[PDB]
Amino acid sequence: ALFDFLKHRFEGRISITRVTADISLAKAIIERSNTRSSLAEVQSEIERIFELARTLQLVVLDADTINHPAQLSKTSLAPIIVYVKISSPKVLQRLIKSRHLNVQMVAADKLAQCPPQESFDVILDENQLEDACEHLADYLEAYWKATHPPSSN
Amino acid sequence: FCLTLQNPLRKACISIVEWKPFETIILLTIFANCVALAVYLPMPEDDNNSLNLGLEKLEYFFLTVFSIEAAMKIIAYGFLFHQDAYLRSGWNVLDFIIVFLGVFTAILVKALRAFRVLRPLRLVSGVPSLQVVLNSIFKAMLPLFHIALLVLFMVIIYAIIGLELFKGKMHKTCYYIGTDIVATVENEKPSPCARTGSGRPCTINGSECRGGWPGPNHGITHFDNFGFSMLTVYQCITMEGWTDVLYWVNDAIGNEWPWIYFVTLILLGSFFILNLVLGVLSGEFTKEREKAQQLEEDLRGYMSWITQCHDLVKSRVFYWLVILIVALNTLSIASEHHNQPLWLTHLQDIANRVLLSLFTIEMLLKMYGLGLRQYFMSIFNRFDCFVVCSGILELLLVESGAMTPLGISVLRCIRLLRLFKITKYWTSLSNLVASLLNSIRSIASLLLLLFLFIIIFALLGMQLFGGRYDFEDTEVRRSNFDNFPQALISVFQVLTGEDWNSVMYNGIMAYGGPSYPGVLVCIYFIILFVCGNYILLNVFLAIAVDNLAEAESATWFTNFILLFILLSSAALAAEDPIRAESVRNQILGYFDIAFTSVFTVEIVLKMTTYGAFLHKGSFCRNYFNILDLLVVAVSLISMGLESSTISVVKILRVLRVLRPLRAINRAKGLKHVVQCVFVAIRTIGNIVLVTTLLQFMFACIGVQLFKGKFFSCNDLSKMTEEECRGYYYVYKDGDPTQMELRPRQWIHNDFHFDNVLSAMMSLFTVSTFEGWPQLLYRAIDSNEEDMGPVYNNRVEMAIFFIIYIILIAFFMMNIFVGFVIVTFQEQGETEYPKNPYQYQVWYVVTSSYFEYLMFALIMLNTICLGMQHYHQSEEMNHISDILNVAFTIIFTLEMILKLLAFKARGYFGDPWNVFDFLIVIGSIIDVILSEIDTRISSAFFRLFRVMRLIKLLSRAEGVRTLLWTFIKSFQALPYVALLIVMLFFIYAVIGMQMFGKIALVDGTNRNNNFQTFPQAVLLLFRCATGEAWQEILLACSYGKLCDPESDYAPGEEYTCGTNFAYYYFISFYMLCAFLIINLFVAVIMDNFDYLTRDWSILGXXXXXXXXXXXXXXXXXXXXXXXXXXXXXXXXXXXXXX
Ligand SMILES: [Ca+2]
Repeated sequence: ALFDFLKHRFEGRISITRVTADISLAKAIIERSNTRSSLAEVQSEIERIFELARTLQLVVLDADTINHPAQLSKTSLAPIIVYVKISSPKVLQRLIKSRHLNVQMVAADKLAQCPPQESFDVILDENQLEDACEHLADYLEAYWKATHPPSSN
Repeated sequence: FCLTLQNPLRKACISIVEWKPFETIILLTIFANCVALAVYLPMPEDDNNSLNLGLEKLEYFFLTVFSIEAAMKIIAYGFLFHQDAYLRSGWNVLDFIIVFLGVFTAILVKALRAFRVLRPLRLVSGVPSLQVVLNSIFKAMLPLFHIALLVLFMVIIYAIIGLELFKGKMHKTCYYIGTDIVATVENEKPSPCARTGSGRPCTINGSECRGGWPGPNHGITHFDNFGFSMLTVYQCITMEGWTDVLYWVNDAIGNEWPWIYFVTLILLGSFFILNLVLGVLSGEFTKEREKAQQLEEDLRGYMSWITQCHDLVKSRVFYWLVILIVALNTLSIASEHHNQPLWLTHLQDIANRVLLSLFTIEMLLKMYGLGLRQYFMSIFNRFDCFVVCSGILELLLVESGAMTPLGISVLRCIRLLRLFKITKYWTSLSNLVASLLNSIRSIASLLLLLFLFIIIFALLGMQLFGGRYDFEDTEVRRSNFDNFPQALISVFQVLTGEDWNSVMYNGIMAYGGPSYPGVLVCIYFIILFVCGNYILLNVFLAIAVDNLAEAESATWFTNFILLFILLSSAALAAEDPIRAESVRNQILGYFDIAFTSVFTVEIVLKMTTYGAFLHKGSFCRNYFNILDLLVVAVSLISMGLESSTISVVKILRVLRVLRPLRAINRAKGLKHVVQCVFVAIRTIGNIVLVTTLLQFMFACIGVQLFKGKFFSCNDLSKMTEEECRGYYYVYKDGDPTQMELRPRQWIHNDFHFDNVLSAMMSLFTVSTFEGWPQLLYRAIDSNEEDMGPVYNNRVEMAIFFIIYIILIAFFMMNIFVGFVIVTFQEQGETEYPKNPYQYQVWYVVTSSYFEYLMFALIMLNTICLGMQHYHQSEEMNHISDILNVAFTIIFTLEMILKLLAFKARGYFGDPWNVFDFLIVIGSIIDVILSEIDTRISSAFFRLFRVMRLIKLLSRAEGVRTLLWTFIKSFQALPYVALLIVMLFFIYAVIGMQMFGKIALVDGTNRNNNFQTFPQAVLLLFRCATGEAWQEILLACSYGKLCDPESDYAPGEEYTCGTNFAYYYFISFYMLCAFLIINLFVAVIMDNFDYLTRDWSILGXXXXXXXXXXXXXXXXXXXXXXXXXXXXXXXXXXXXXX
């Protein structure tokens, strides 16, 4: 739903794209992933990001494996991490029950531990779609103003 | 401990009583008591009786049941059982019932019936937590006791003082002589206080009508007995009707300074009730000093998160940006209603069909809101209905989608309730309002106990006053407990403190007038609001906590000239000169002379001040001056003074006082309270808006429910305010042999609800707690369009006034609390030898065995003062002379004794002794004046003889010290008082000509004339007290003809000499209100900000006792170790304490 907002609002600018490879894997025996996600494919996806960012269009990845910001710390990509906060574990308990919960609790409790000041640029702790979307959209507009000075054109 | 005790069946029956059901039975049968009695009150009127006549057995039924529970009490714990409080009172009531009907059986009186009303308290007795509540209320009374006595002290001190001059006036009030048209001279020999009346004459006869009584016709208030003076002092303390005491006394010699007495009395009763408020708030700070949902919200909001053709409407559930812009458009729609709620209402009496097509617009707004609720229904279906507010607003818009049906026009009036939907805005303010309402859940129980006190007092009242009720001649009688609801409205009346007085003088008058048993009836009212208002005062503390819980949550040469200190010194002499000149102008007649030089002076000061503005303006002001209050004040001083006398009224001379006011800024102490005030108005502005909106709400309520009403006739005997015409009899008193014609009818009832503006008008009057019941009562005479009558028609309407008043009891009460809290933070911001025989006599006197002796002497003097009955004739008077001689000799003797001591220090040293010396002096002087009697000022000297009582206060240690706290407190706030004078000092003069020449008569404007300046100070002083101002306001809308002896106008007269000027009184009440608010905060910061802490210390530590320890240190020297040894005994003794 968040990518839906980012897409319909940032139409003609945003360039959301899926990344099947695990970009966190990216960094005299040659290094090789033991995972099915081969490092060379990861290098290819990183080059695809280098090409996609060349157009100076907005980019918002939909990476699957990236459950925590720290994984991307080794990446040269310098991702704009977003933090959709749920401070209360019991709430997310009732949420996931409302429809694998325990590992979801360890993970959410893990993301609760993280330092907001550095690990995350934005905290989507807002409950309703409207206000949260207004915040993240205003943020992306701020970054958009930051990346596109008048002198460039 | 128990008693007797037995096994067998008793333990089994007790085990049965240990169960459960019996409780509910006793409680519900108590409820049966409440109901049966509430009915039983209806009616009475001595004998007759009706339905209750059968209930008469039923109380025996309750009797035997409760008595069976007493048989259970035999199985309880006997003497051990007595220890419980609730059980104690229960057993007590049991005795009252046993003795009750036990006496009743022999009868085969009414006091027993009075004892019947004791039952309801048992309802509290059965209820848990109410015991916690009352155990809480009892704790509150202790930290107040001193002041209570002080009140009583004043109540005594003024009484004894009243038991002199006013007793000297008791010689006046008790009698009169007069004749002819009621034009006998006031206050100049052969003159007397008059009965109120619309005319007053008092047939007696005594020539052509008498002319002066007030001890019974006015009711008891006479100063004769000490008791009645104690009474009149109570009502005068109540700040209710007291001014009539003044105009009475003043009617009969004279306008010296009775006013000094009443003003000191009012101001002090004010002072110390404010101190009561301080004690309560002190309890608040006491409890709070140590006293100092997100999960579920996340749950609901994130479930809403996961929750996220008709499908296009589902896209419309979030879409789009226009939904924001549409809200701006929505502001228009409700706005159309904002006028319509008035427009459908306006005007009245079928005048002006303003809703010529407004109904279609109402249908249109209903269509828009219905479209919104429908699209919202499309947004999430049942989930949209899951929120109660959405279905509520939808049900409202659907309610507007209904029809003209039916006969209940109040359903059409619910459209005004539909206007509440417009209150949906105001972001965050609603949350604060929720914080406000949350307190109600806490205070509600205590409110219920208040309802209970109201209940018992009401019923007992019904069986007392209304338990006789009857009073032949001559209306309106008003409320008089003739029926249960009547007693409700009237108990709630005196509870307000509004005009309870007249109720009471129906009370005592009901028992055949004053004597010995009937006067005792007075005690009820004294028991009543004095505790009842106290209960209200108690209510403050509740809010006081709850609210704090939220708080817990070559131009350079001229530059040298203006900046020169010498120029400021010439400005200072100019200040004293212009002040002396304006003070010279304070009299109205000063302009008649050569005031022009003073105008030149004020012109010079205005010139130097505007020049100061010119100096500051050149140094980075302007926009800063637009920001700064001061330079803007000076520039505004420059422009506003320049306003022309032509086109829109102005008077430059009145501004002459203003020029020195800037010097008040140099004082810093005012700035703290002022900054506190500006911080305060911002702190609770939203509440003010809420109140005003309530004004709108009840406005809309009253208009579309009362508009046809109130167009009163004379009397009820005309009904149709159009059938009214021509003359109309008035029979004086009651006898049908004293007719007087009158071209009567119709009546506008002074406060139409023909208009929502007029609604703001009258509703403010009831907001004042002043004069409303009259409006209430005539509101109860309402029916249809042009008709009044009758008696108790349409009683349901009475429910309304009360309801609104109840809300006034909330937010107003909240308002005052708000200030306090900031101050509490502001306080936190504030926190940021002998020789020879003389050696012998000194030893004898210093021992202070005489202290108890002299104390007893003083008290005996007090009782000798209690002797003061001014009946007839003499004998005892000479005795009183002998007594005064006795005490004066004893006292002067004693002062001689003290004189035989330090002498050089006995004549001073400790100051009260000097005061005592003063006492001896005035005493002896007055005695000699008595010797010379073989003169009027001698009364003023006998005052000094009365002043002795104060010496009792001198003995009142750990009490007078609190007054010393008041003393240290007294100084700093005084600066505000000048403004408190000035606010009058301006407006009075501002009014002195404008409302001047209103003619003396007999309206609200006689002995209360607006003429000379000081009397104007008074008439503006009544308004400070909430004393029937509205009537005075009503007089001023058009008034009478000049002073009927002044320059008048020309041939013109016809009462044309006065015109509309509501703004003056209306604004003044508010200015007075805010200024007094400032008085509160000033007193608080200068006293309780320390003094409440002083209560906390005196109640726990020993900061006060330490001074006494220093007094022990007096009996010593200054070292060395030997001093430590000599003081070792007193030291070893002291530490144990
Ligand atoms: Ca009053």
